[PDB]
Amino acid sequence: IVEGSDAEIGMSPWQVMLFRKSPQELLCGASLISDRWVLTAAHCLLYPPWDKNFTENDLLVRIGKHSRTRYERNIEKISMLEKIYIHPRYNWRENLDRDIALMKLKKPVAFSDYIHPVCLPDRETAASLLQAGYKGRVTGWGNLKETWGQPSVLQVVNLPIVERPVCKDSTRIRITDNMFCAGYKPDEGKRGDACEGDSGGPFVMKSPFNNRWYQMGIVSWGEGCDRDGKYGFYTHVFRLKKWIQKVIDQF
Amino acid sequence: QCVPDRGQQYQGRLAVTTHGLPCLAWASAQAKALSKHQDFNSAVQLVENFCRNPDGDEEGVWCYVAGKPGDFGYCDLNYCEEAVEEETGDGLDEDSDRAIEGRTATSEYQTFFNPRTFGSGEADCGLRPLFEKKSLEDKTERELLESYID
Ligand SMILES: *C[C@@](*)(O)[C@H](CCCNC(=N)N)NC(=O)[C@@H]1CCCN1C(=O)[C@H](N)Cc1ccccc1
Ligand SMILES: *[C@@H]1O[C@H](CO)[C@@H](O[C@@H]2O[C@H](CO)[C@@H](O)[C@H](O)[C@H]2NC(C)=O)[C@H](O)[C@H]1NC(C)=O
Ligand code: NA
Repeated sequence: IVEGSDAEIGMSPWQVMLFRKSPQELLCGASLISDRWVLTAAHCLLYPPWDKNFTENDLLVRIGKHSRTRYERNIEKISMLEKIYIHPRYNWRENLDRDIALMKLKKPVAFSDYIHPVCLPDRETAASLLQAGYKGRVTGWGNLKETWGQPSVLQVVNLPIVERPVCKDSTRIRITDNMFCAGYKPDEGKRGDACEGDSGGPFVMKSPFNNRWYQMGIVSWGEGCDRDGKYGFYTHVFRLKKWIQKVIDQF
Repeated sequence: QCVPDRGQQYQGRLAVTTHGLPCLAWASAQAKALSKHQDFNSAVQLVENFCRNPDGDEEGVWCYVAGKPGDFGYCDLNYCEEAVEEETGDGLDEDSDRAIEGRTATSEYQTFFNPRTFGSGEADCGLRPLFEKKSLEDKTERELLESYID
C-alpha cells in the first residue's frame, strides 16, 4: 500500500494473510467471508507466466494479524486448506479477467475481536455504492513503493472509485465489466494505491444504510504503483457473486 | 454478414480460437468440470465444439481449449458496430437469486447462502467487534461516508 497509514487494531478483522509454508513467505492478502471460506485473487495461486501454481498443502491462511512478520500467538489463527477453487475463466493469458479464487478451510475458525467476516454486496448495495467519486478502503502488507519498503504493520488507504472511460484510457490493457478501478486523478492532490503483495486483499465500502462493511473489490492489478494518470484495478466482486454462491452451495 | 448482440444468437460451425487452437467439446468431461459452477444462458445452445457465448461475455463467443482454469479462447467472428456503453452505475445481469423469488418478509437486506455449512458468519458479517459493535468510529471512515454525501 503506497501512501497509506498503519491500520488500527481490529480495523479490518476480515483481512487474511496467505502464507507459503516453505520457504516461509507472505504471498498475498485475502478476506474471510465466513467461518470456513476465504476469498482471494486467482493470480496469487496460479500465474503460469511466473511459474506459479500453489496447491492446498503449499499454503496457510493466517487470520487476525496486524504485524507483518511477528507470530501473533493467541491473537491470530493459522488454518490449513481443504480445497481451492479458481474461477474456471480466470483469464491469465490476457488481462486477469475474473481474477478470483475461493479457499475452503480444513476446519471452521472461531470469531473474536480480531477475527470477523466481511459482507458480500447484494445488487441493491452494489448499485448504490459502486459509483465514481465514492471512496472505499484497501488494506494489505504489500510494498510501500513501486521500487521497494515492507511495512512493519498492516497498511490501510482510502481511495475513490474512478469513471470507467477514465479507467479505460489510462491503460492499454483491456478492461472488462468484471473489474473497476480506483485512485486519485493527477491534479486531485491526494495520492495512494495498492501495490505488489497487496493482491487478494479486499476493497471495502461501509454502507450508509446499515453501516456494514461490504467487500466490493479484490486487489487485482496495476501498472507500477501510485503513478500519476494510472489507477489500481480490482475484481468486481458482485459481478462474480453467482459463481461464489454456486461454489459454496455445491460443496 | 455481421453477428449482433455479442453473438449470443450465433449458430455457426466455428471450432477454432483466434490463436488457432481447436475448441474442446462442450459436452466433454473436462469442459463440464469448468462449466460446473458457472452461470449459463439457456437461449444459448452448447452444440458440439462450436464457439458460443453462454455467459454473455462482452467479448463475444469463445470455447474451452483444455481443462485448467483460464484454458479458453475467443473466436474471431465479425461483430456489428453496436454503439452503446456501460458506466459505473449501469450494467445489470441477474445475480444472487434462483428463479425470481420475491418472498422475504422478516429481513430487509436479503442475505444469501443457506445456514448449514455455507458455514456461519452471515447475519453479523461486516460489523466489527471493536468498532461497530462497541459503537466506536475508526479514525478515517468519516472520509468514506462523506464521499457519499457531497
Ligand atoms: C498479485 C498482486 O499482488 C498484484 C497487484 C498489483 C496491484 N497494483 C496496483 N494497484 N498498482 N498483481 C499483479 O502483479 C498482476 C499479476 C500479474 C501481473 N500483474 C500486474 O499487475 C501487471 N503489472 C500488469 C498486468 C495485468 C494483467 C496481465 C498481465 C500484467
Ligand atoms: C498445477 O499443479 C498441478 C501439479 O500437482 C497440476 O496438476 C496436474 O494435472 C495434469 C493434467 O490434469 C496431470 O496430468 C498431472 O499429473 C498433474 N500434475 C502432477 C504431476 O501432479 C496442474 O496442471 C498445474 N497447473 C498448471 C496450470 O500448470
Ligand atoms: Na495514480
